[PDB]
Amino acid sequence: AATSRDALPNTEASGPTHSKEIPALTAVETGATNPLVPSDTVQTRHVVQHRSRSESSIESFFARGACVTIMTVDNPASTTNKDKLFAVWKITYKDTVQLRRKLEFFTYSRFDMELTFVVTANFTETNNGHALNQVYQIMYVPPGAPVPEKWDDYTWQTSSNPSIFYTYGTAPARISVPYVGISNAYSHFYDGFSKVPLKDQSAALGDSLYGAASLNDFGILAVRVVNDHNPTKVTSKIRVYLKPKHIRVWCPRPPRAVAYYGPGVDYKDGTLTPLSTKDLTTY
Amino acid sequence: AATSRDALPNTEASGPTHSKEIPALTAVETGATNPLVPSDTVQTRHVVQHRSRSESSIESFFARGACVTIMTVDNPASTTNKDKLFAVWKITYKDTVQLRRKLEFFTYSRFDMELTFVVTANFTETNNGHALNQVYQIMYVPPGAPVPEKWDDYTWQTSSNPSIFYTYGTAPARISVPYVGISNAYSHFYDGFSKVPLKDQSAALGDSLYGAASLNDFGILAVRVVNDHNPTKVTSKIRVYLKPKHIRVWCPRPPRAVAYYGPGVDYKDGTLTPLSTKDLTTY
Amino acid sequence: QVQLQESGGGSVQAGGSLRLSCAASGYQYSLLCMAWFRQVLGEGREGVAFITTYNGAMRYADTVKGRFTVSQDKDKNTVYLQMNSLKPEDTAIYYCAAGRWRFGDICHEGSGYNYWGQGTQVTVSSH
Amino acid sequence: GAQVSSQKVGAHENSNRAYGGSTINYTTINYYRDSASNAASKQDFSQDPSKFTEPIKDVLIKTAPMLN
Amino acid sequence: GAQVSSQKVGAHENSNRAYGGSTINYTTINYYRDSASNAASKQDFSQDPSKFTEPIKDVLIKTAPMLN
Amino acid sequence: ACGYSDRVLQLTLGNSTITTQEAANSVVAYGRWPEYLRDSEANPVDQPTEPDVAACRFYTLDTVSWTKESRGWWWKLPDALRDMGLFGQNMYYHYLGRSGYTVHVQCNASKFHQGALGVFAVPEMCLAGDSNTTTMHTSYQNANPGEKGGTFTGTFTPDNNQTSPARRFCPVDYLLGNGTLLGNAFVFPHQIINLRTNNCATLVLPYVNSLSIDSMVKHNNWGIAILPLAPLNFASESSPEIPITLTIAPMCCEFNGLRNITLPRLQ
Amino acid sequence: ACGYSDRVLQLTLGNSTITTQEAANSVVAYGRWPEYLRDSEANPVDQPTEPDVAACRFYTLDTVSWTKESRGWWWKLPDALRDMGLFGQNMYYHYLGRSGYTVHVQCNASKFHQGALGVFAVPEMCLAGDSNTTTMHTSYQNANPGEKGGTFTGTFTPDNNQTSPARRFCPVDYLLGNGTLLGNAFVFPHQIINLRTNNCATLVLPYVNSLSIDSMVKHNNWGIAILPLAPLNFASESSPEIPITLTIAPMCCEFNGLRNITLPRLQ
Ligand SMILES: CCCCCCCCCCCCCCCC(=O)O
Ligand SMILES: CCCCCCCCCCCCCCCC(=O)O
Repeated sequence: AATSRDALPNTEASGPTHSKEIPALTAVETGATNPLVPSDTVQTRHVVQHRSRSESSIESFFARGACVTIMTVDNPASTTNKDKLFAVWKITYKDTVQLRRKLEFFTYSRFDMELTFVVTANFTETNNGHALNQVYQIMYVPPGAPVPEKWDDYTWQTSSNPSIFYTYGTAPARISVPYVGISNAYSHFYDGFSKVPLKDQSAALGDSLYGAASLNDFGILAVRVVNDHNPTKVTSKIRVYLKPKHIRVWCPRPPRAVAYYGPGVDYKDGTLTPLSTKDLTTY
Repeated sequence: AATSRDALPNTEASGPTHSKEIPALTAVETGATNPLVPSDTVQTRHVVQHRSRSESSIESFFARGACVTIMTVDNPASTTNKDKLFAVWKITYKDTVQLRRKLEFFTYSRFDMELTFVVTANFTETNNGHALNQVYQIMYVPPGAPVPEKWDDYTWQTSSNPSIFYTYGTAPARISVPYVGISNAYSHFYDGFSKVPLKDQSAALGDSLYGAASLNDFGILAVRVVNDHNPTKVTSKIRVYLKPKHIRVWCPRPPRAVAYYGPGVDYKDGTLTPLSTKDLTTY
Repeated sequence: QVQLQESGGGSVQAGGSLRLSCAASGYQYSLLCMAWFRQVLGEGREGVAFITTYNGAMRYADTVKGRFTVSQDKDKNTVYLQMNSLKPEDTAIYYCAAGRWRFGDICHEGSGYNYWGQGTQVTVSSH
Repeated sequence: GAQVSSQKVGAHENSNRAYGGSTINYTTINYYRDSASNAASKQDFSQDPSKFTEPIKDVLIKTAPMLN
Repeated sequence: GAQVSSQKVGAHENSNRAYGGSTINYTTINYYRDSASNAASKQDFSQDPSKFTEPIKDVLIKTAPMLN
Repeated sequence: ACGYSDRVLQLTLGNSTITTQEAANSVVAYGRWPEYLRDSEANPVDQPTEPDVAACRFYTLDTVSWTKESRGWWWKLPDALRDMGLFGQNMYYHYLGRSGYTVHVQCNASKFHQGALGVFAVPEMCLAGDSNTTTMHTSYQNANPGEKGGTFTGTFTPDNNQTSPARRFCPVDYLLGNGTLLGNAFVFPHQIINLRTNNCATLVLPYVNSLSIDSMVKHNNWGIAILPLAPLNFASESSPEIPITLTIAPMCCEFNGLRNITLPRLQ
Repeated sequence: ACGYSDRVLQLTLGNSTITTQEAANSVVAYGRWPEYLRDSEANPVDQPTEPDVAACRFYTLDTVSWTKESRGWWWKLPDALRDMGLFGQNMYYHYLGRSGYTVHVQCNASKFHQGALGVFAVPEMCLAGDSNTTTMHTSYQNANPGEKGGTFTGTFTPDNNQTSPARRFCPVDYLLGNGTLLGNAFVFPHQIINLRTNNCATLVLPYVNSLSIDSMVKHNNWGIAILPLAPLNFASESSPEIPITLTIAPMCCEFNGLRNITLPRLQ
């Protein structure tokens, strides 16, 4: 019943005291955070409190969309020796700091995601050459489907790959994806290995990567410029915004204190120093 | 009950008089504005009045949006020695006359603001070079977040900075922001200092700026051109329109009579002359 | 990052008067706390005078105070340092640092200064 | 969950079995969750300037001598 | 099949025969078939930090000595 | 009335019983007492084995030595208890297996010693590596130290043999080993053994994972890390030392899918 | 039930709170808890100022050093608390002023120290002089030592400078300073801090005087004297020393007749 938008408990008036009750004392040893209120130690007047936690509820903490990647595509001239670059990005929040740290506060979570795609383009060669408005395709290849090979092979016939066709110069594109985990919650951390090295086998085939699980494998996104070759080369970038919605979490962990290094929890040398200098005696 | 759209009091018919009642006389000394009506001094006929104050109610007085700033951004070529200029404007109405004077009529106010962004662009070099439709980002860095450093650093990953992505050539952008004061009303004027100079301390650390308070600090706006470097330089300007809504005010002050000089109430020499010449005997 | 384009030294003799100009490149507005310094040849790298961008208030070093005056070009983002009465000991590599600010707190030495200037040296020749 | 209110009619067309006469109403529906987002109703109240004009402790009776 | 709920009002205009007073409501209508597509209601519940703060088996009574 | 102390506790599971006189009460992690897999959240279809008493009993891991140079110690579950009688056995003979735990970290000094040990129960305790060139490379053997456990260290030392890398962990203490500030560690269920007050710690952890039941040999659920909050000093003694012993205990454990015995290359 | 000890007490007035674990309970002098001036016994006619919290808060006087040569210490009220924030201020800005007091004399050793301190609260504690030639001659400055207080002595030493006499007190300890046998002192509200049992003393004194309200600057109501009943010995240590600290607190204090500020020649 107590919703997020409820007023915090009104602080009671309390006067002088000389009793055997000891509020003030604890023994953090138990592990219990001593639960005192202002009125417990000092004298308080009555106060009708109006502040509510409404803007810090799990929902609101993740309520902002966030950049997750920068995918590069381009459409060079047909005369060019280099091949028309189509980008393929594996879907993982771990590619950028920002969302990851916000997600790390929790061991597990269930969240239906909403993706937004802002696509910006530009010329490269200093030619007063033109280019007609381009049309992009963002194809979601789920784990195991054939990943595109050429900017123009069959794979793009999207028989079943849910795709999006975005014309440039229009409002950014957006799609909703429900919770797609193979579990009951997405694992932000996986302690263990996929393969158990067996006693009657080669170490090679018995070896995997620590903290690498399928739990967080979700296929790739394929992006290409649909318009064919154009005399004047035009590169473009596709920024992907992810905003977790209908979110819920489990088990708090301490926030990441030193610069992240790679997909694991691992850290690099030099970066292991977070706090600064300050004196024990200077306020 | 008396709403803004109510008819003003109908003026009554009143005839000749020869009494001990003295309407006409007062003594402004009391401080009370003598409250007479037309019928008090001169004879009046009956008049059914239709005019209503409906268009001068506090709400209506501020009901027009107003320019507050002109933010400059640009996207120069990658070959250029000068760095891609991204603008950062501190949010304060005080940057332009117009809205400030309208706001000064009141000592305090509470108003949920609505911002609109008109973005216009143009070329600079006289090259028949082109430019693809640009996409702008307007990121609201609230007090204390890391202010953008390069047009392309992490800071823009907007993990939590509420942002807006505006494509050029579309209807101006608009966002609503509720009352965000740290108080119970925004202070258009703050008499006093943030720091009290202490007797056992250095004047330096004891010194602040008169009339400078946190009450009116609200973070900055960061604007950048999302599209990467383009062979032909294109500058653009972002005008920000603020329209106070759901407004209420407190305590009337006299309107600003001499040209404003800086963020304070202060004035410069030469400008201290508002009224013109006119003769005491000439109508 | 803020850039502090400084200008422009020289070794004129005693009692002299030169000046240093330093730009905001940069976004001079409410942030930067444009300060002056001079590295006393390896001794040596003191803070001269420092101005507040927002208001234009100056403070000086007990050494320079009076002779040296800090000037401000608000609109064209430049902060000057009228280096007056240049005496032989006014020989040191000059600096221009600029930090951020406290909304209302005056720009002092104990406060700034995040960014660094070029370090254009002004020397005062001797007799 | 609409907000059907009335509009104070100014220039009246030559109609009344639609426009003109039969009190003209307008419908509004708030589209967002935050109060901060609604459009100002403009259906505001008014008060008496007495808190400014007659700030005198002892109620002023206009007819009588103001200083008694 | 709408969803008419209420909005917690912050800054109150000078109105109440429309805005301000009479509890402001908003209407929502889900447009798609998949739950995954609806906009977050934000009308979430809260709990007591006890599952974290007071994880002690034998209920803690603040007034008394914590180790008895 | 009958002087029941929150210091005198008695834990009993299966054929073992651990009493204690200087306890700091006990913590039931997250406020959920362990329990058998429900039918609402059941998953695998075959009948589940419920070893009960044959598994629900206090096993004692090998004791460690607490000195001034002790930086910390760490143990994974069910890992550590992989050689513990039947629970050790039932662990290898199944694909799936969920289990709770009751960790009773004992360690006593005397009114003349001082210091503080924080027993933390980190869910999904992923530890960091030793090489600064290769991420998440740590080998299985190193990752699962068993009943002996591994230890925290005062400084990060990079693994420089790229010919034959050590592929082990190198957890730095103040960073709770996984690049986070220790001072915050207090968010996971825990208790502090402060020599002046108590001589044991008691955390009861209910199975916590992303699945209903999972592979034991593969994925470690819990992580018990013990770090010295306050260093150990005694008398005017230069070399004081008191031992710390962990006695863990599986609870409400159940396994599914009997097969042939798994023999993991532990070395 | 919930182990409430008559050793664990918590005093709270205004913005301060003094807890304690080794208390010997508390004494409410004469059995009257302090209270505001009643209308039956009211006297001065103007409205009384009731500073409350701005005054009803524990102030801590300066700490003393307890050794073998310590003969005793003494403090007057409201005197001592004449520099204590608002209560200090409200004291000078009035002609009249009644106030209660809660004296919490703290002082702890360790199970290895021994000795006994008797905290006495003598109403109207007139102390004796130093000259054997001139009676009741002691000067105001000497009479009101403030927050530092004065001390008892092992032997009476006459003031022999009759040219410029010291005009101070010379209170002899066994005579409770005012020519009476210490062993009887136990008649005034008091508590004994016996190092083996407790580490604090708590006396609550209700305003006691001949009038309903009186001048503070002039007439001292109470008198806190602390003498070592049993001398201080430690270990096999020749120079043991433990500090004693008095934290007094005005209660239900009220003042009448505001005027201009009184500046007493304190030196
Ligand atoms: C066409 C685009 C469709 C996008 C679908 C994206 C695939 C699902 C990605 C889910 C990301 C969830 C991150 C949590 C992973 C974890 O920590 O276990
Ligand atoms: C992304 C843009 C969000 C805009 C949010 C702007 C920050 C709030 C600005 C409030 C301006 C109120 C002016 C009154 C200040 C005063 O006089 O005290």
